[PDB]
Amino acid sequence: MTLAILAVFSVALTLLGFVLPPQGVKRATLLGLALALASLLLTWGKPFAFGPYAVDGVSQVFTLLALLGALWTVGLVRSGRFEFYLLVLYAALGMHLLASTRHLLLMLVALEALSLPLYALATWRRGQGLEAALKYFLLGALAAAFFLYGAALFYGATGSLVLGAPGEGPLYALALGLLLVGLGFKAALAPFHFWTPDVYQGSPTPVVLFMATSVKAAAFAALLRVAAPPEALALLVALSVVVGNLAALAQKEAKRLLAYSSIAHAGYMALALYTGNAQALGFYLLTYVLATGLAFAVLSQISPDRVPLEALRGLYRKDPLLGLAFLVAMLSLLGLPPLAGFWGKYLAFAEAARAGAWGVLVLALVTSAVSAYYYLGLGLAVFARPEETPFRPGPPWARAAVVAAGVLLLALGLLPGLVLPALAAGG
Amino acid sequence: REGILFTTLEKLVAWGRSNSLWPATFGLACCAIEMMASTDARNDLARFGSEVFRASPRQADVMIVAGRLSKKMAPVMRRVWEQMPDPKWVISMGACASSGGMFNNYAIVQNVDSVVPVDVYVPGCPPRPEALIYAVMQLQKKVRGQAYNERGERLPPVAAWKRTRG
Amino acid sequence: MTLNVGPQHPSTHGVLRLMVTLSGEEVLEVVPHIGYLHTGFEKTMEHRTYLQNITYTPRMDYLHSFAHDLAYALAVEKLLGAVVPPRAETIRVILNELSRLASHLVFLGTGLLDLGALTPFFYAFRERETILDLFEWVTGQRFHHNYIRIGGVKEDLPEEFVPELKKLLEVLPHRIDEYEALFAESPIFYERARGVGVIPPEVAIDLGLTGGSLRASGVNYDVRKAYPYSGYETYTFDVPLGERGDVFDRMLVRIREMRESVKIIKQA
Amino acid sequence: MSYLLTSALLFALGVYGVLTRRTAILVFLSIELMLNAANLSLVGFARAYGLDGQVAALMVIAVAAAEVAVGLGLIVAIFRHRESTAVDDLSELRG
Amino acid sequence: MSLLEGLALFLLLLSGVLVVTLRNAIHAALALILNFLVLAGVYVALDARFLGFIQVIVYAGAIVVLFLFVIMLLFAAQGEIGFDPLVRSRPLAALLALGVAGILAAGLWGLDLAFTQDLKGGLPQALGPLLYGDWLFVLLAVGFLLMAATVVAVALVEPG
Amino acid sequence: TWSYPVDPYWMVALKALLVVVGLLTAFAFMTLIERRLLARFQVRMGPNRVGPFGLLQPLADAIKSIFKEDIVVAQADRFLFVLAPLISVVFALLAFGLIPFGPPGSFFGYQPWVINLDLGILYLFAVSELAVYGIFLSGWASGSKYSLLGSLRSSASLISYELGLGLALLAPVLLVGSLNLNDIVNWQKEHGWLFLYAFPAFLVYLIASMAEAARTPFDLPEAEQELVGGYHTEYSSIKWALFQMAEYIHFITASALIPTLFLGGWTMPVLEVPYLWMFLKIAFFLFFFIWIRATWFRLRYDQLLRFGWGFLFPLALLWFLVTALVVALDLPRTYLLYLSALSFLVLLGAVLY
Amino acid sequence: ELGYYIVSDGGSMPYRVKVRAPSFVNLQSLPYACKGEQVPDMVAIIASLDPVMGDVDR
Amino acid sequence: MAPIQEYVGTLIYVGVALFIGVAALLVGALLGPKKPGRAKLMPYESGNDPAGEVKRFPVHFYVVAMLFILFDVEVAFLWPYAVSAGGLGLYGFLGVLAFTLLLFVGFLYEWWKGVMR
Ligand code: SF4
Repeated sequence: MTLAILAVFSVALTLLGFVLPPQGVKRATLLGLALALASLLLTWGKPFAFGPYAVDGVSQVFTLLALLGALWTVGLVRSGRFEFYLLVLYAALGMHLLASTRHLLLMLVALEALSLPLYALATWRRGQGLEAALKYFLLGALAAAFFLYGAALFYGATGSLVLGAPGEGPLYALALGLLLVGLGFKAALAPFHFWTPDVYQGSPTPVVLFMATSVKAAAFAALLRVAAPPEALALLVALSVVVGNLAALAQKEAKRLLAYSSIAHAGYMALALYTGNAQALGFYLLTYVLATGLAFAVLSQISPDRVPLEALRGLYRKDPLLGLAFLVAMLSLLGLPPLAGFWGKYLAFAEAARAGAWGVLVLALVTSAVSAYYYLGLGLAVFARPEETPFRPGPPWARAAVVAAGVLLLALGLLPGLVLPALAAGG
Repeated sequence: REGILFTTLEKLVAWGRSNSLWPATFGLACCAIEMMASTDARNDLARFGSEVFRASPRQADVMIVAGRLSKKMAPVMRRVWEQMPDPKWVISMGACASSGGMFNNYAIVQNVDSVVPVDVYVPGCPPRPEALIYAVMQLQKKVRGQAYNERGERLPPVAAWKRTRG
Repeated sequence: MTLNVGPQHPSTHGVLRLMVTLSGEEVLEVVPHIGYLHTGFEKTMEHRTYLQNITYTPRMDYLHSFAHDLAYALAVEKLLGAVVPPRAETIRVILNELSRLASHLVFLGTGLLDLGALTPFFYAFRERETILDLFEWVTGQRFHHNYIRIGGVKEDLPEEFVPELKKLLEVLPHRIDEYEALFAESPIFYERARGVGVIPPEVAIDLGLTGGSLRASGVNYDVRKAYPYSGYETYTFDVPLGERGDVFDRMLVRIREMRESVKIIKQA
Repeated sequence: MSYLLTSALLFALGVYGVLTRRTAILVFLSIELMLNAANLSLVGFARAYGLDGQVAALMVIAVAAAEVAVGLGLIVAIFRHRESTAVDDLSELRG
Repeated sequence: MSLLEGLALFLLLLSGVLVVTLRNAIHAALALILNFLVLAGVYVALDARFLGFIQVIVYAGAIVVLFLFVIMLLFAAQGEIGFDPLVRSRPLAALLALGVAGILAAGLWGLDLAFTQDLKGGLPQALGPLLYGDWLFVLLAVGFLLMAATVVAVALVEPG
Repeated sequence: TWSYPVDPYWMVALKALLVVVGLLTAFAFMTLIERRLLARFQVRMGPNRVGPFGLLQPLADAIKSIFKEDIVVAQADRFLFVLAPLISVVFALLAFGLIPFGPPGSFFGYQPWVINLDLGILYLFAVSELAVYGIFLSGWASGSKYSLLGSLRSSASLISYELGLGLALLAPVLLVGSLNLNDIVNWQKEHGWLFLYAFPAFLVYLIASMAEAARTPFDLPEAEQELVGGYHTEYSSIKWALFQMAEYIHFITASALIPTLFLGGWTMPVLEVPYLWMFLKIAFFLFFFIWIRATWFRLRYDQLLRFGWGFLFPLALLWFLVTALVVALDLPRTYLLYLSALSFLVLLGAVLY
Repeated sequence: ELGYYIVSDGGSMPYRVKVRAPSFVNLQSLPYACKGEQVPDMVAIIASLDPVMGDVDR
Repeated sequence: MAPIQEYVGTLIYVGVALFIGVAALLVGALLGPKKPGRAKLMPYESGNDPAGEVKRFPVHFYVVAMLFILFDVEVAFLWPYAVSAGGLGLYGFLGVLAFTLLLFVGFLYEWWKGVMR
């Protein structure tokens, strides 16, 4: 019904865009997304299924996030190839579609649907991003097959093709794994994440924005609907979080660092699943998204192409406001209070503690200190060094946006008791 | 291994071969224009096993060397000849080819038979189409072995063992 | 790539070796490579008599044989200042125009054959035979002729020549039309021909094109009008013309020519 | 039952396939086989559970096809300015 | 049954072996079609007849040709050095192959079921209405997926 | 079949065997008629010697084909060379036993087909992919990129048209509610011959089957007197004959299907004469194509690609959709009748100016 | 355009026979004529101009 | 269900054809004399047909190929629908129409864009 809008706009634009000038298409596309986004908000607390399409609060929330991220990315585009809008739209719908289901076959299709156009967006013909593309594609296609066999084994273990199935011993135990890998890769859980660093290094900032938001969201969305072994879960997480931060020491490449971080973050999100508290998981992802979204915008404003550490420094000179924003971000990303990141962590942990999982949590905590290295490594770098190299100033659109974002960050830090109320299932 | 060496086979196969003649014309002269004439429009050739009238040796083994030629054409023709299958016949059509009519010159090649062996000459430039018919009737009964020379002397049923075949 | 289309193919039968620089789906340029036949007639004929040279003249034009012959004849005739009887001159035009028709028959015959539908060739050929039969009559030769002789042709016309000549002039108009009938409609004919064969009139002269290429681009340039030679001065007939260099145009010109030629016969 | 064992083998073989293949395109081929391995399994189970695994299959096929096409499209776009012939002939993202 | 049945599955597997052996592209590709013949046959044999045909039509009929056309487009291959001919990795790959089946095998020595939901076997007849309703979503999704795919593909190739 | 005969493994075999060689002899004498009918058509005498009527000339021809070198040339691989014609002929042969020849249980009381299935349309459609496989393969096999490129054109184009044939076959399945031939035939047995019902689908089908390999778009590059098909001219003897053979077998196969479809093959309420009525329909379309084939031109595939793709296929499915509307609400089939007839009438009226 | 440029020295044979061969000159205009054309079209474009090879070859 | 008889029959048919096929080739093969390819470097067109300065080919052809697959899938779905067509009512009809309409959109994009030259 919001979905209704999406499909329509997408399809309509498809042909329409041929006649329209690309600028008119940027205008159009912006409107559509926003319109869908609005209606979503405005339909909060209306629980409506049609079939496998089955809207709840969770669905609503996670697709909220997805559209948000995409709105941001769409902002930035200043190259005349109309396709880099067109495809994004599509993809967004695909993830909407992904979220509101529990019927496996649609879910499968849906995973593929969002990933395909993503590949294309991986190319503005930057040579690295094609190398990247290829690897990624092939790896994706592998994960597909797993995910497909898993589904087949779900039909195997029970005639069900929809979750909320009755479950069994061994085979189902297998089966859940064969899905979890697929989902894992898309959420870039270790050791299925690897490509994401390489690809990010190769890929342009904006692209990454969308990916780093939406895909993770989406993956988790579906993951929640699945019910998983806590020991398995624990393994994955550990490795993810460990390897991530350790490798993040190695860096020179901001983006690639951030990839590693969001694997740690992915692990952290994955805690929630013992309970399956989607208030918590909702909360988390919102927070994560914001910071990361913010970060890449700025990074783009530097250059849309490979960035060294040095490029970051002296940012307060370049613009103060942005420097502060970005700082706040890093701290939130540290999870530091009195930013929302603290709550996100806390919440996850609380559900973890309900599960009583100790070791896991301990490990988690260790590495959560680790992360601060590079966060200050950037966030503070802003304030030091009188040098800087050419950068650009951007539109007021994005600038303002960013500053809004940073205020919203620390705002929810201070007022978490706002969202929690309507993260029950929204409201 | 070609359909011979029992009474039956050789007559059989030879009838087959003889009656299926597929002409590949090697125009480069006036001959061609008379050759299209020679095809249709008064007389036929389809009643002599010919729908093949066109440029593939991949369709034919009856070589009609039709027209006056130059130095530049000799290796070409040679090679074209080579890119035919193993049994193959050489008609030397018309005077222009056969011994070089009224030209004695460096440019030209006289006595086309130089370039490739021949089994049939058919003089006249122009000849009549019909002469060519008479010629292939010859060539028919020639490969049938029911022929001689003007001295009563027998000869092989092919053009292709007068110089090397391939 | 540079594609090498060799001699004698497929049924186009130029000695043609053609270096087609392609885009792998287009032609860019052709460097034609030719000259794989040659004799050096021009040489040889200095080693034969003038009479003898008349042997050589139709032996380099499969088509209108008699024109070469005539042109050579004229040159000689001029040189020593010899004149030609009026009747002779009558005959000469008749053969010439008959030979033009022949040429056209062969042109279009091949045109069809070359590509497009194959068949109508055979009909055009039927007519060609008729023409040939006429030649056979008078010169005893299917083609190649020596009937034309210095001072005028070497003997009188057959009486038999008169019936048959009328006869074929009767049939032909209708026939001509029916060949034409195949072309102008057939919207596929359009789609194969119209766009292609381009070249400016200006460049036609610069690179040298001659009538029915030049006049195929509708540029009036009959050498029979411009440098009018025998009899044609006193014969009416007009120039058939196109108005652009394309295949499409060429083809229609020729048909019109034939009709003009026929009226000239009629006049004759 | 046999067939369903067979299906798992065919998948396994396919994995070995994917891993051996040096050139990329053949990888992609190996994958396709795996996809059908699944679907075979699925068919067996459809006899059990009543042919929803048919409808499933149909869908699977279509997606697979889709995913083929576009990937090959990508392969094209990679090597219409390259003479390379395997995935790891592009390597610079590695650190 | 198990003689011929056995064979057919053997053959199927056999086809698999070939495609993972060969480094003669055509032969490879072609084998995979022969695969799909068997596989289809077995579908039909297992009363999935409609499915039998669709396998034939699409998966075999369409796809591999498309594959070949690319390998033609860009020329075949045969050259066995990566930068790393990873020859050491051949047995290690084969190890993983054993495991991944092995684990499934364990699960299935204890698996038990019948196959007895029999109605009319794979025939689009009874499947249509269901498809048109329950799977309808899926259908529409599909239709969109493909269309998007088209757009993608186009955009990938040409400048523009 | 759920109401239809069965016959022994042996009887099945016999019928098959017969039908194969029957189609050999078919092809032979078909050539004869084609040659002679061509001659006559272009006012000419033809094969008449070695006959009478050139009867034995095909024998000669065949014999010619054999007793020859038949070799693979360097820069090709042996296996591929051998396979590449083979494939095409098998799959050309295959698909004809599906189609009947008369009323049920009436081939001397035995069934008038060799296979009959239950899934008519599918089988046909399926076989349609496999010939083109043979084609392009040959191209590649040959190892001239010249041959290859032709084959790519060919196949591409063919395959384009192949799809339109798909969009055609849905339409009658609507009407009968089934896809097996017999029933389809029988549908016409009550109501009447199917082109009445759907003239533009008859039409569009017709012209799509043209687009089959048949020497009748009559450029492809085809082989015989143009730039050549790459499935030839890199071939020799018998193998070459096979290709040529195949093209013709297609031609007739298509010529058979069109009767199958739009008429009954032997339905004719006026009289039942099984075999006769089959041939008569065959004959009609056969000549019909050949008349086109003669009097119409070689068509640049450039043009063709533009032509089919953009105009022809979209209009075909469009017609289907309309019919589907009607059929979905299950309305008077009269309601199509008027329209079908009219569209033809329109598009017929469109010819003259 | 046809014509013969004939130098005679007054012998019994000419001292020069030049032949003006039109078609030959017309062929010069072929790379031009066939600029940027389409590949199946190129065959016809040759044919349409009428080659008699005698002009060319001489 | 369906009778197993004709499917069986399919296998039979295939067995016949293939045999006769194989028979023909061995006749052809075994007959005729054999000589070396001593004077074989090319087989069509003296002056040497071009290859090996080609290795690229228009993607045009790719486009077509890719297209075709997508549409073959289209058809696939419309078969169940065709069969059961009546009785699925308007609700049927609307679903299908939509689906179709999507693929008609496909065509229109690549056509108006026309990068298949
Ligand atoms: S013999 Fe006469 S007709 Fe033949 S090529 Fe020579 S000149 Fe021409």
